[PDB]
Amino acid sequence: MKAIFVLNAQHDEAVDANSLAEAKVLANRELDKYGVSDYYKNLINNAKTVEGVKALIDEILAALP
Repeated sequence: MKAIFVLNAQHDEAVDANSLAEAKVLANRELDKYGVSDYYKNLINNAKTVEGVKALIDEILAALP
């Protein structure tokens, strides 16, 4: 049944498990720091990927010149 090389990026002991939390926690505090609405922080909680978390703030911060 062997087919995938031992070293691979498919999965490992460390996974996105401990990443969305820090990503959401680091992005969420900035909202609280700025004092924006709580609707945006709730939306981050529903983020399905870090790129979605960082890219969502970029759109929100961009709308603030």
